[PDB]
Amino acid sequence: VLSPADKTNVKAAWGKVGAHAGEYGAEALERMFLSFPTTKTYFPHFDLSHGSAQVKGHGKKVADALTNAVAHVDDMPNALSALSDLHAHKLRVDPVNFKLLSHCLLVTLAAHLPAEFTPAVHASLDKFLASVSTVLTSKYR
Amino acid sequence: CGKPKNPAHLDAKGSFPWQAKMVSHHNLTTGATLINEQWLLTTAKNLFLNHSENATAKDIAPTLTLYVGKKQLVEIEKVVLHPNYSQVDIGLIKLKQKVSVNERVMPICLPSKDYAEVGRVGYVSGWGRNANFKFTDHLKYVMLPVADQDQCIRHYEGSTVPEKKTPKSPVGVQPILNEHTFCAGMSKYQEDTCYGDAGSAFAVHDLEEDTWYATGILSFDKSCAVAEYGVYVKVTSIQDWVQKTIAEN
Amino acid sequence: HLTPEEKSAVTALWGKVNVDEVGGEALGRLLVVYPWTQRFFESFGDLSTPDAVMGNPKVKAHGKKVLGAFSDGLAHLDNLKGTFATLSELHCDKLHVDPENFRLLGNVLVCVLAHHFGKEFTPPVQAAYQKVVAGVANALAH
Amino acid sequence: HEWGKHYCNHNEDAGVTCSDGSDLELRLRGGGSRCAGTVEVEIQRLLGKVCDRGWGLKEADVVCRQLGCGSALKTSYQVYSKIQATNTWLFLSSCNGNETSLWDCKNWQWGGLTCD
Amino acid sequence: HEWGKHYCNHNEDAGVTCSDGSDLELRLRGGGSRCAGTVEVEIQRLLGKVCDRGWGLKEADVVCRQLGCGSALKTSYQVYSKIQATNTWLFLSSCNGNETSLWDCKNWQWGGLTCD
Ligand code: HEM
Ligand code: HEM
Ligand SMILES: *[C@@H]1O[C@H](CO)[C@@H](O)[C@H](O)[C@H]1NC(C)=O
Repeated sequence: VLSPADKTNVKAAWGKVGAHAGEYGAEALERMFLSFPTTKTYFPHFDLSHGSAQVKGHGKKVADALTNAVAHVDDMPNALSALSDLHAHKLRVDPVNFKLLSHCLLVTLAAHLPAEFTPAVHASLDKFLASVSTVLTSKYR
Repeated sequence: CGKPKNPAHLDAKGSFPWQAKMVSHHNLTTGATLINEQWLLTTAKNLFLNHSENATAKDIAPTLTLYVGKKQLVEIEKVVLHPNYSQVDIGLIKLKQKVSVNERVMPICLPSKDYAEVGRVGYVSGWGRNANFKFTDHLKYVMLPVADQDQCIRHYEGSTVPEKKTPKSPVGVQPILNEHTFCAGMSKYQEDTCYGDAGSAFAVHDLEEDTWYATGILSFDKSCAVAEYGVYVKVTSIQDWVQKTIAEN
Repeated sequence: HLTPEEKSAVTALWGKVNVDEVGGEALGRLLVVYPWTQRFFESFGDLSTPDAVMGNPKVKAHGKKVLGAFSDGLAHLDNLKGTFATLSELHCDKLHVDPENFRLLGNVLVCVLAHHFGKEFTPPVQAAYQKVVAGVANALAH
Repeated sequence: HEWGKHYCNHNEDAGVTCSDGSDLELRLRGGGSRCAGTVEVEIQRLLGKVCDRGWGLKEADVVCRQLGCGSALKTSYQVYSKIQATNTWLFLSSCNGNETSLWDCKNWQWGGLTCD
Repeated sequence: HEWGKHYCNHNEDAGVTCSDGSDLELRLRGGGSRCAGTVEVEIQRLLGKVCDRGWGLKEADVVCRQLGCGSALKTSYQVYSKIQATNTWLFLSSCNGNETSLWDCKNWQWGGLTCD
């Protein structure tokens, strides 16, 4: 569970990330695609070339979703209701991908903000991303 | 009864025989417990997979593949749900042929006395998801302490009085909580059940009789360490229907 | 498998790493983020708090050893399967570390490599690094 | 799945097109001969076109095998004549490359989705 | 710490080699002259080779310093070839360079591992 100190760490880290969140999300999407090709099956109608604006916008959307989740860390299931229903029944995204994406997102932060990515902040971000993934994948059926 | 070969996340190496693996026709893994030579226990939610709940159990039975021991296949003959499944997710499954009890296939027999006392330490083993949300290749087993019922009700529903309940499950989905359930907290190292371990027995090791007793069947595995409590159905509250169903078949 | 460009990139980048710090940092990150892994390292004494594991010399020594194994694997990219066979038997027989924990080590190791390299960790070389960590994880599995 | 409990919007409604098989005919128009042009489709006296999405020489090979010509060579043509506009579209999945008609390709959609 | 409850293996067991110091020989073979070639070790009638695990110029200066040659410049040869082969190896971790004999460098190991 997210302990109150854990919440403070997550809040501070996502405040420090700043407006670069959209770029980081796009980079995370591209990195997940490149590392594990199998995750591209869920984007058949997507221009996945280098510098594509489509994946840029998708990463911006994911980053905005995560920022909204952080703002509502105490009531996360309600914040991600629509996205949970979209990823659970409509798209039927497998749970594994989520963890993959999380790791990718994490590494992106480590690549751009080494100073603030202390081990405690690492634990906090991992717990928060695990909670988000579990909420989005909960109703998988 | 209750003699495993070896009493003892950590990879099992000869300790949990009663466990059984199930896969639906659309490739989702779930757990089950051996109760006798020919009968099992499972959660009802593991039976309504990839089809509407309006279907009959006859339609469910042939669409589920079942493994026991070391990847030993078995065939399902019948599936019988509890008449009040909407509030208790017990579901029993009958094997095509009675299994030859051996070190890798051996049941877990049921409590003559309740063991869901706060602080009691029990064992839970399952084929569920892991830290990367991939189904475990090798059987996993964890140790959980029983947790207070009132705290669990507050965690998932807020207030004990029915008129004042409102949903507050941290993982979105809400479990079935009533007099037929009990809850358990995380381990010492923050280990908790996740998707696919439903149906696995909450085993308690009684030293006086040196016997393992199945104290509950996990009915909420969506905690995945995000929620703080996992939810189980009490076997003692289900003993009578189990005995009647076994005798009738 | 690794294409010649990926091989060149991965070898060149690994040529710039330091043995005595990055492996220890990766191990400490695994201990702090996934508590259930402390059971195996109970021999190293106090692992209760992040600063304790970061400040433990034994953690750094074992990080050095695992990084040496990783460098050996890099030097035997073609024959990873036989390179780590002894270690596979060791972890499978005496310790009962599940196959997933190896991949957990690989991901935390990649994380700390990103931490140290900064901008230099371009996604194309990260793909190769993911492939090599996957290879070593599979080789150690059973 | 559960009745009524799904999230599809009204732009994703299904449909069906049944035929005897003697009323389906596709031509090439806009080029210099029978065997060069844009792929026009006639299904039950309604005009249409085939979507570029997924269009490759392996599918063009079956298209020009059915018409009686040789192997496909290019995904273009010389503009000998202009071609009229149409609204419907035909979306084609992967074709195995050896069947003797485009109609034999698995899971080909007539209508519905737009080729944006 | 304790007996038996460790995760070592038989390929990394211990051992010892002791001498009075009158039969430690180091030389170079397979080259233009005595001051060039591959490093050949001799101890107690067994002759073997060394393994590149940090064979930098700074560490390599010691070998030249022992034999009376000058400093170390490179790691190769030009003139002669076809030296004998032996399946025994010596390992050295690190040396600060001002010790006059290779036998004085810290933790020099004779045999027990193969550096593949
Ligand atoms: C932290 C985890 C994730 C978050 C916060 C997230 C969030 C979102 C958001 C905000 C959208 C846009 C919904 C809309 O515009 O209506 C979306 C759509 C989508 N997501 Fe995710 N997602 C996550 C994980 C994943 C993963 C792991 C995959 C696949 C491997 C995935 C695949 C998709 C797809 C295919 C769409 C539809 C895009 C489209 O139709 O244009 N998502 N997600
Ligand atoms: C994935 C890559 C891994 C590599 C390359 C690796 C390598 C090694 C090596 C070379 C040793 C020998 C140390 C010695 O002989 O003193 C060792 C020992 C050990 N490893 Fe691993 N290992 C890996 C994964 C893991 C993981 C994931 C864990 C636990 C989560 C683990 C737990 C241990 C333990 C407990 C020891 C014995 C330490 C002691 O008792 O002194 N290993 N490993
Ligand atoms: C199901 O619940 C009803 C509620 O009235 C009760 O009468 C009945 O005995 C229950 N059945 C079982 C099998 O517990």
